[PDB]
Amino acid sequence: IAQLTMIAMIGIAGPMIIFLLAVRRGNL
Amino acid sequence: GWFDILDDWLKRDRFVFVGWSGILLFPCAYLALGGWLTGTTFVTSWYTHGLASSYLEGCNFLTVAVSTPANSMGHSLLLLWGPEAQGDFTRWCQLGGLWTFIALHGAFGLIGFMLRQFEIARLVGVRPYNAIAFSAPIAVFVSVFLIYPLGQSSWFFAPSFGVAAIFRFLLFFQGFHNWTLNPFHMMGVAGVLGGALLCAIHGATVENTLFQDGEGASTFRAFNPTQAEETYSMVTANRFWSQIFGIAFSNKRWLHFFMLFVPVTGLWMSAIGVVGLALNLRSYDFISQEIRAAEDPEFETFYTKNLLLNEGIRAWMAPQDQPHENFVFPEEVLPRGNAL
Amino acid sequence: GTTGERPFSDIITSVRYWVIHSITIPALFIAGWLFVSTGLAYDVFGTPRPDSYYAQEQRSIPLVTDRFEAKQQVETFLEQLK
Amino acid sequence: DQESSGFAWWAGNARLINLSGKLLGAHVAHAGLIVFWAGAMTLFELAHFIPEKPMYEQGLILIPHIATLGWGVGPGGEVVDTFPFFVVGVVHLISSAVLGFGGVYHAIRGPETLEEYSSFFGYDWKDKNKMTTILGFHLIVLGIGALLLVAKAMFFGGLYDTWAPGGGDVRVITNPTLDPRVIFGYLLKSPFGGEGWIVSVNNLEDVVGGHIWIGLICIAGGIWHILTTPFGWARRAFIWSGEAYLSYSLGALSMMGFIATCFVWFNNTVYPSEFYGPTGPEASQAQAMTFLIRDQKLGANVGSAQGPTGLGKYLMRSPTGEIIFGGETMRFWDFRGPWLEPLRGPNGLDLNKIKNDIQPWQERRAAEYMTHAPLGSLNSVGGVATEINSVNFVSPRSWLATSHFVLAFFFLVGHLWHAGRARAAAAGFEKGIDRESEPVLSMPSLD
Amino acid sequence: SANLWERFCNWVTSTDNRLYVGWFGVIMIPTLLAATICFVIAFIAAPPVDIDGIREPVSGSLLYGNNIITGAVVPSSNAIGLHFYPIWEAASLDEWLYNGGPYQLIIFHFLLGASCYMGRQWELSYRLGMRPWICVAYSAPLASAFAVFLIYPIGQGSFSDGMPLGISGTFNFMIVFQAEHNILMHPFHQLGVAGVFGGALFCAMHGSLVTSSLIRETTETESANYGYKFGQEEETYNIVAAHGYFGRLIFQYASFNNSRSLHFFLAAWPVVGVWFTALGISTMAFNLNGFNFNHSVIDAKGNVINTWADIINRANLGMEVMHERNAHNFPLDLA
Amino acid sequence: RIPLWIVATVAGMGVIVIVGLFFYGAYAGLGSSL
Amino acid sequence: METLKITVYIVVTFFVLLFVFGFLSGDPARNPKRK
Amino acid sequence: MTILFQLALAALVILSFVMVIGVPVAYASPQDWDRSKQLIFLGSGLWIALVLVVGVLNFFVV
Amino acid sequence: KLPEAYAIFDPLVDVLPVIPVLFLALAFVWQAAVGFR
Ligand code: CLA
Ligand code: CLA
Ligand code: CLA
Ligand code: CLA
Ligand code: CLA
Ligand SMILES: CC1=C(/C=C/C(C)=C/C=C/C(C)=C/C=C/C=C(C)/C=C/C=C(C)/C=C/C2=C(C)CCCC2(C)C)C(C)(C)CCC1
Ligand SMILES: CC1=C(\C=C/C(C)=C/C=C/C(C)=C/C=C/C=C(C)/C=C/C=C(C)/C=C/C2=C(C)CCCC2(C)C)C(C)(C)CCC1
Ligand SMILES: [Cl-]
Ligand SMILES: [Fe+2]
Repeated sequence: IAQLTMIAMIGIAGPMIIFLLAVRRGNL
Repeated sequence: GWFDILDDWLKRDRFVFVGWSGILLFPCAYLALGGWLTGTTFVTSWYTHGLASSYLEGCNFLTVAVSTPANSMGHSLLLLWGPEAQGDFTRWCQLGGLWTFIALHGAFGLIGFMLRQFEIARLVGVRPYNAIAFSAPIAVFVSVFLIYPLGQSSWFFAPSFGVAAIFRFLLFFQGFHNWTLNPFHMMGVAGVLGGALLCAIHGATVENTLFQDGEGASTFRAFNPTQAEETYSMVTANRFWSQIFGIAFSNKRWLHFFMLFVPVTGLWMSAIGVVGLALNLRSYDFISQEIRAAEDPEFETFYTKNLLLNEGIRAWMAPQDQPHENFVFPEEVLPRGNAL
Repeated sequence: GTTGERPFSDIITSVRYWVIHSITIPALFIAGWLFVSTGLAYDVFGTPRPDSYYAQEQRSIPLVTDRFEAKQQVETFLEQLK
Repeated sequence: DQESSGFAWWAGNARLINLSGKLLGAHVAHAGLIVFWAGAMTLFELAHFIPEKPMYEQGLILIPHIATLGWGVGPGGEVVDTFPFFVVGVVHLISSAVLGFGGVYHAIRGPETLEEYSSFFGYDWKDKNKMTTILGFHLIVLGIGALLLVAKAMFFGGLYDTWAPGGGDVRVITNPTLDPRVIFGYLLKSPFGGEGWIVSVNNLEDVVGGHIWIGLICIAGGIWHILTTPFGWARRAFIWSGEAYLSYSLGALSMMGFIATCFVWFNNTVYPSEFYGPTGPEASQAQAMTFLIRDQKLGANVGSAQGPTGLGKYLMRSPTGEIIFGGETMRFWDFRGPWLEPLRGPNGLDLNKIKNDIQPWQERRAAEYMTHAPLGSLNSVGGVATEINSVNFVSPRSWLATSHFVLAFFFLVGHLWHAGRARAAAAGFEKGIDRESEPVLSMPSLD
Repeated sequence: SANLWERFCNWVTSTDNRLYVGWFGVIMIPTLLAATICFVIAFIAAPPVDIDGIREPVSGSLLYGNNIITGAVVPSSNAIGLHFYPIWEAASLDEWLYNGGPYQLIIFHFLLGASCYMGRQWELSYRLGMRPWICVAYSAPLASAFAVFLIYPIGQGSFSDGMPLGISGTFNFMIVFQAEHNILMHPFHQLGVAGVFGGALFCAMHGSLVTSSLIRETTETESANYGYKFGQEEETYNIVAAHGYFGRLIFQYASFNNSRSLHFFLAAWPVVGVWFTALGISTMAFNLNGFNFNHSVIDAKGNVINTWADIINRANLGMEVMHERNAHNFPLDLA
Repeated sequence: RIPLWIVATVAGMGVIVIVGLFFYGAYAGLGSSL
Repeated sequence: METLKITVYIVVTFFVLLFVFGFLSGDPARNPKRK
Repeated sequence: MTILFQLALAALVILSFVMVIGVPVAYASPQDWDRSKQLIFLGSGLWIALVLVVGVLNFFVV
Repeated sequence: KLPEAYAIFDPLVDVLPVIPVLFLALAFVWQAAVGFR
């Protein structure tokens, strides 16, 4: 019905795995 | 004196330079752009062309448009408070008042804008060749969206503001005016097509004849924003083309003036052609051709072929393209080849 | 290379901006939405609703045929439940 | 390690031209994206796949690739078991994670260079031996692969043969054409109308057969390169650099991209009209068939029917005398196909077979293919640009052919671009003309 | 003799030739001379060509009743399709001129040479120590000729469907195309006109900006052009005054100040745009046409509410229904 | 202070979302054909 | 007519050879500097 | 068996999701990948078993 | 369709295909974060 739930997470996943790096500051 | 103070303020160097011109430019330019964006999503063309023309009705960015007024309106300026709309806004919309709105407003917006160029040039103390150039786009707008329909029965036959609504304007001119066969239109394309060549060719010629002024590969940073030496080898460029094409520039001042001339002259010619299409004084046929085609049934050129394509365009389109004529073309009168 | 205006970059980054615009931006949005969803837009622009192009039986178009008495003629077109 | 004092941001990946290690991560992470797609797409296709309905009417382009290899299908391209589809899809999808792992690893953890962390894997672009050798490895990997097909066809099940004697069906090829005169004959075939070059393959024996030759010839060259160095000319002819090598492979893909476009558009054999749609010529042929069939039932003598031009409404002659279908369809008289062949005689379409040997399965085949020609719009509205909305369809043959021409093209530009840079890089002026020593200024005036 | 062939190669490749006959040139120069010579003779004296393979010859040469605007070199017969039709494939020239033989001889030689012309546009750049890529700009106009003279015919199954070699003959190619593919409603074509319109626009932009910001070195009654000498060290215009004006016309950051970034854009725009237009004709050569919004918006009862998209369809039907009068025998146009 | 690169990638997806809603609307709205 | 075929073929072979044996002749060498 | 299958398969999804976001930030910030070289290893190893679980277990549900 | 069991994942598989594109995108998120070096 609304698998937009899926997209959303796997979508914010990409920027997350670099955001956490802006926090843990290192290797970008 | 207040004047010089009014001046002072206007000609102040802001982010978005206003200027005296701006008093004309910005009001119109915004209303023009606004009216389109308005009609594009909200106003319909039902009562005008029996057509859905806005997002609100289901049209997409391609099929949307601000359609011309009815043919009944004639060349009426269609003022919101004129005899037609009678101050009423909703009616105005349904009678295609938004067309003459966008048209006339945008028209002044182009006057203002050229004035701006003229005004800003003066201040900055540079030559107005940016203004001369911009005469070409004016001529086009003036001749096509004003002069043309002014020669026809009404605004209804002016190009409607929209993507698709412009494609039919093209197809129409082919079918009815055989516009592609017009000497002036040809010059037109020769200028735009040839102008889009100079653009490309000169750009590429420069980027690949550059001197090395840096140690990087991305030579973009290697540029001196503060003049001095030529950033590209004008002498090398000359020899290149002189050996691959046989002819080559050798006077950047001329090469650049040429780039102004070609596309501006082109658009001007294409305008004249349309100014003639207003009176229907088209370049439809070649008399010598028709006479031989009449007497001799085996004579066939790519020209004769085309005219038949026009016949089909006119016969099959006219009904829903010119509603005010209440056309009724029985299936048997409709020109058609075999099988198709 | 500069003028009085406060460098966009700073503003688009100022927490103040978002504290303002997180309210303002969606506000305008929900407004325009309602403009359509409440059917108001249809009346502001005389645009036909999906069930208002033709009368039930009629298949003719309400083409305005004369300038001066157009408005009057248009009104009559709405009459036949069009 | 690498930043603006390397290349510009938008040319970032060129900063990896000399970092073997990281440049491996890319290739291993990338190769994951391809596997990921293949897998994730197959499952997407199957998820929407409707068994009792043509594949070409469902926007499939992977499931029909599997079907061709004889998997999940039977008589006339009838779908029997959807498991092989699900398998191939999930397997890939998994391997994408494995590869993706390695990719990410080699590009952000592992050695940034290889040369030291193992001299076997590390490499030097100008190292003509390492290059010819790595190339030699890959020439073998590809060679085994070519045989991996020959195996599936001869031993593990077969392939879908539309030309099947009893009518299209999965058949085990146990007689590959190995005769070089025939095999390599194809390469000496014209690429124009009639003689169609490679795209003219019309039976699985040659396909399987030809692949045997390639598999061997390829591995043979794989060993030769392991055990050698480029000769003399081979060195004084080419440019030896990281870019130059790329370029060579770019033009190579380009060329294969064009060849692929024509294969999916023209070929009937390795691209079964049962899974994909009917070929361009096949559909236009089918129209002639359909109406020759119809009107003949209405009492018309097809053989002597005279059309408007006086050429032959239903049947006419080709430029070399053969009897072919009439109408604009005279341009596709080079079409051959299972459904239409039994009507062909030694002189082309036989007026007697056409007169009383037309079978029902052919009439509806012709009808089917006629109403499913590869004509459609971007927004997927099957038919002529003037058609009405209703039939949502665009032949897989149309999708494939267009996508791959665009790719093939841009790659030829890519080629030119990287080849032009390599030649300037080598000789050393890809960054501007030396202000001091300006070459042109030392040459006599031609004026 | 230092070695004949060694010398030969030194002459060919010589950068001291008035016209750089390159290595690519060795193929170019002959192929282009065949194409031109055959063309000129065809266009002037060639006899009628049965383009549609239906024995209905279309004369397109001057001596046979045509003028510059109508005249053209007619495409090979449809009976020939994609078959190779070299002079030595005809019982006689009479048969060869009737089946549109000249057309193939022309298109093949031209496309061949015009490709080498690109290859040359690299070679000379190499021999002169300048960066390549100029030839990559020329790859766009070439890729079009290819699309219009070879890709579309391959796709459509016949060379008779390629664009004719003439003014009016070209207009025919367009009008019919539109009918069968609805090109105006295709993204690639739109990008094409964007590149072309834009090109001409920018061409005027640059051209004007520069010429208008030239440093004075000329008299009031002396051509402003003389204020430049071939082989100058410094620039001939104030690119900082140029940027100053244009930056105020719109707004600063929406204006170029880097001549290199300017000229890249100047080249990039049209070439990229034309590249897509070429991919349009090459894509629609496989019947993947423009958007079909026919009878999209319909009312609450089911009635069809027309849009400008429909008015376009009528115009298209007219072309469809009237093109190639006697060539169709069946309902659907699948060729 | 909100890091620019986040302002973009958020305003970015936000556009792909609205423009994507439009594309969905093309197979459901009035602009449909059904 | 069968002759013309032969002649053309010869003629085209000539130029096509001149072309291959051309770039083969150490073409990278031919240029301003590094070679 | 069925729910048992849906557990392994669904968990295998969340592990991947976690694994996919994990491994990057891991090799990324060198604040360890020595203590996490332990976590990642367990994630990698576990995953494989899971796939094999869902693998063999598939033939019993479907 | 997807084998009876996996049906619960039908919605999931519906989005999987588009993922590759995201990577090409992500590379830009990164560069933006690292202030386009
Ligand atoms: C493009 C393929 C490729 C290549 C060329 C390399 C190359 C390398 N990797 Mg590696 N790697 C890859 C993919 C690849 N990897 C993938 C996909 C992963 C994820 C699983 C890894 C994970 C990985 C790790 C974790 C490490 C390396 C390391 C290394 C380096 C040391 C060599 C070594 O590991 O020996 C390994 C020993 C072998 C020679 C045996 C391999 C034999 C396997 C089991 C069979 C492969 C079967 C194959 C698919 C089919 C071919 C057969 C066919 C010809 C018939 C080396 C540069 C190491 C390194 O960083 O050191 C500097 C290291 O720690 N890699
Ligand atoms: C300054 C920029 C500007 C300009 C040049 C125009 C120009 C125009 N607008 Mg307009 N407009 C503007 C800004 C501007 N607008 C703005 C900002 C808005 C938003 C509020 C609008 C909203 C708007 C609407 C809603 C409409 C127009 C329309 C029009 C057109 C016809 C209007 C007309 O008849 O004017 C008449 C000209 C005058 C009033 C100028 C008089 C100046 C003299 C010197 C003053 C004398 C006054 C004195 C009492 C007279 C004494 C005489 C005595 C015998 C009685 C015209 C092209 C109409 C149109 O588009 O129809 C198709 C229309 O419906 N405009
Ligand atoms: C095919 C896609 C691709 C690939 C494989 C690479 C690969 C690479 N690029 Mg790159 N790049 C790409 C596209 C790609 N690029 C594009 C389109 C651009 C233009 C925007 C660039 C622009 C660019 C620049 C400007 C630079 C690189 C650099 C690099 C290299 C170092 C990686 C890095 O800096 O880590 C940085 C690490 C992070 C910030 C973490 C990123 C998140 C990871 C990598 C993704 C995880 C994938 C997935 C979600 C997790 C799977 C886990 C699962 C298996 C368990 C690396 C080899 C750099 C280089 O030159 O090397 C020194 C460099 O300077 N690239
Ligand atoms: C290139 C190979 C390829 C091919 C031939 C196909 C073919 C097909 N796909 Mg597909 N697909 C591909 C790759 C491919 N895909 C990839 C890589 C993905 C992952 C994103 C997908 C994801 C995907 C999905 C999710 C779906 C399909 C579907 C389909 C089918 C319907 C086609 C469709 O409706 O098109 C319509 C698409 C277009 C009109 C978009 C055209 C985009 C062009 C290429 C953009 C060009 C602009 C240019 C690049 C700008 C650059 C210029 C700038 C630099 C200046 C069709 C068989 C659908 C299906 O199966 O349903 C039946 C479906 O739902 N595909
Ligand atoms: C695709 C993988 C591959 C690659 C990249 C290479 C690459 C290379 N090989 Mg090679 N090779 C391969 C596979 C491969 N080989 C295989 C499978 C075999 C076994 C048959 C060989 C056998 C082989 C030998 C015996 C030799 C090489 C050599 C070479 C090197 C120089 C070749 C060269 O100068 O060509 C340029 C060739 C020309 C100047 C002739 C051009 C004329 C062509 C062939 C015809 C026109 C092409 C036409 C456009 C295509 C139409 C199709 C046609 C059939 C009608 C080069 C590094 C040479 C070398 O240096 O040894 C180390 C060498 O002696 N290879
Ligand atoms: C989940 C899951 C999975 C998978 C996963 C993966 C593998 C993922 C990936 C993912 C990804 C990989 C994602 C990404 C995303 C991205 C994004 C979302 C982006 C965005 C961007 C943007 C928005 C941009 C912006 C900008 C602009 C626009 C301008 C310029 C600047 C910038 C760049 C900033 C599996 C299968 C296991 C199973 C199921 C679950
Ligand atoms: C280097 C780099 C990069 C790149 C990266 C990449 C390219 C990566 C890749 C990656 C990858 C390549 C990944 C993959 C993944 C995968 C996965 C993770 C998988 C999963 C699977 C699963 C999960 C399974 C299964 C299933 C089934 C069987 C059915 C049901 C459903 C499911 C799905 C569950 C970038 C650009 C970013 C940036 C720069 C750096
Ligand atoms: Cl015609
Ligand atoms: Fe310039």
